[PDB]
Amino acid sequence: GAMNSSNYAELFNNDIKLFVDDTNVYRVTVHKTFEGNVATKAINGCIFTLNPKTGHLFLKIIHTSVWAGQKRLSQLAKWKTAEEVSALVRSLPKEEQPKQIIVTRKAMLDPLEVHMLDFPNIAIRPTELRLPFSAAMSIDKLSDVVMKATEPQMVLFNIYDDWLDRISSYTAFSRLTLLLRALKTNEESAKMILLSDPTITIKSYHLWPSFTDEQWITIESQMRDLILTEYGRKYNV
Amino acid sequence: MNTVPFTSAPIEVTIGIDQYSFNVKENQPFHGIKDIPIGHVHVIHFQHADNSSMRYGYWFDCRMGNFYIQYDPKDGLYKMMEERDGAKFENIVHNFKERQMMVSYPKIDEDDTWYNLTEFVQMDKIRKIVRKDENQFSYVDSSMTTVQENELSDPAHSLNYTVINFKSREAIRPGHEMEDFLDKSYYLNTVMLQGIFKNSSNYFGELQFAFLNAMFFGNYGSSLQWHAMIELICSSATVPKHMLDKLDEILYYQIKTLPEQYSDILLNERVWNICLYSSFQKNSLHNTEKIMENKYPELL
Ligand SMILES: CCn1nnnc1NCc1cccs1
Repeated sequence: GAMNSSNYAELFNNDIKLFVDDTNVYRVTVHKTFEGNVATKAINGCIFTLNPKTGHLFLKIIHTSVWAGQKRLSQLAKWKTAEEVSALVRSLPKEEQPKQIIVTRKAMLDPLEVHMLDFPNIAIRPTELRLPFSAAMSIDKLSDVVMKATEPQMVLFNIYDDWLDRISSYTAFSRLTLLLRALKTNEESAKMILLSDPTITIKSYHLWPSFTDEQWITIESQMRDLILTEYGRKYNV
Repeated sequence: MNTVPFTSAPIEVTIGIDQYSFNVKENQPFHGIKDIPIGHVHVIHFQHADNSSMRYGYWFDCRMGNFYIQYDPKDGLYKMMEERDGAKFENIVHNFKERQMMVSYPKIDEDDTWYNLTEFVQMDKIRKIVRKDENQFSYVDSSMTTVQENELSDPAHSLNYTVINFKSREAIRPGHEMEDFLDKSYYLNTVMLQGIFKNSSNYFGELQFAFLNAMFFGNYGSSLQWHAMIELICSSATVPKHMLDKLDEILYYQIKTLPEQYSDILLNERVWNICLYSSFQKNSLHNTEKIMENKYPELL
């Protein structure tokens, strides 16, 4: 059934699973027309498909051309997501295909179930967690590849960099979700924290800075503060 | 006009004949039902006074044989049987009509209700949903499950309705996933109407039979089937104009006939609100929408 606080450790067991987040698939800027009406202009999007155990991120870039001449784009976007996730699963060797796919929004359940009918053994699950994966586009290198795309494109990342050399998947996921929650709550401050110190760099082949274990504890503490703070600044507490 | 005689009525029982019903007291002198209109299927059904558990009954057509009811004290129910000896049955039933031990099927001449509820229902199709080929009549009760229910456990006692499943490969063409899920016309017109049912009359026949088993026996899987068949039409953008017009008549009489106090269990809020207000056919069911709004506005 649904994924929640009670079965959180299942994410890090040895059954292959993927999170699918569709928030950033259909992205628009709203603007005024010459006549004073409102119109949208779409910008490139992405499907965020993540193995929480390994960090492997299948970033399917959604080029604005896929919306050309289509109607009801917010509805189409969920079926396009489901089509692309199904195509990804079919492209993986059998022993790499997930046993479960967890969607971060419940409106993906029927679209993905229908597209995955050929895979009756793959469980499509919702979650009660409020996961911060929409903030993926706050990661500079991910945002950069999406915006620069001139055609549909799949780009592979490890969203944990090399962290699993030193920490467990559970701890890596908790770090990721803390970083993303911070970026979602106050992007400017979160990025200031991550890059305040010029001496700590981002390796060419990484997404996040090369913090030592001690520096990560400091960083993680700072992100928590930001989240509690903003929670005050928002609620006045 | 035909007759279903009773050897006796040994246990107190409410007897239904089509949409009518009457109470027979323990060892009251009851010998049967006369003046049954020819040309329609009928259902004769029972609810024991001591155990309202298990409504049960028999679908039959008097054109297919002479049928009578005898109480079986071992199995504890009123059983339909066919009398092969025509002259004996005629001598037995005349004898009975002379002693006036029969209730008369009480059809008002203005009244087209039963016709309207059974317009497309044919004994031969009933006997394929209810498989018991040694009898010309078909037993149904409250508890029988459908083939689809069993897939999700005794097969010989199942209601073999046509399986409808909106999230199934049968319903969804590869590469038309979104198209076929949001507009079920393919599934309705090609898979079901052209493929399985052959024509709309057979489709409506099963739909009406499912409703009647839901209403008369409280058969839950029949109610599931009725709603699924309605939803499959309402969720199709492309339906023949004659089917929509007939569907509206069919549902109108079903809603008209439903007991007011059973609407809470026999009517699926989601299906009806979707069908009348959200679906492609939201504007094609004027009679049904008007009776539903005036009789069950709460459900909506
Ligand atoms: C009083 C019952 N009776 N009287 N004379 N014969 C019978 N057998 C019962 C029936 C057999 C077929 C229909 S009714």
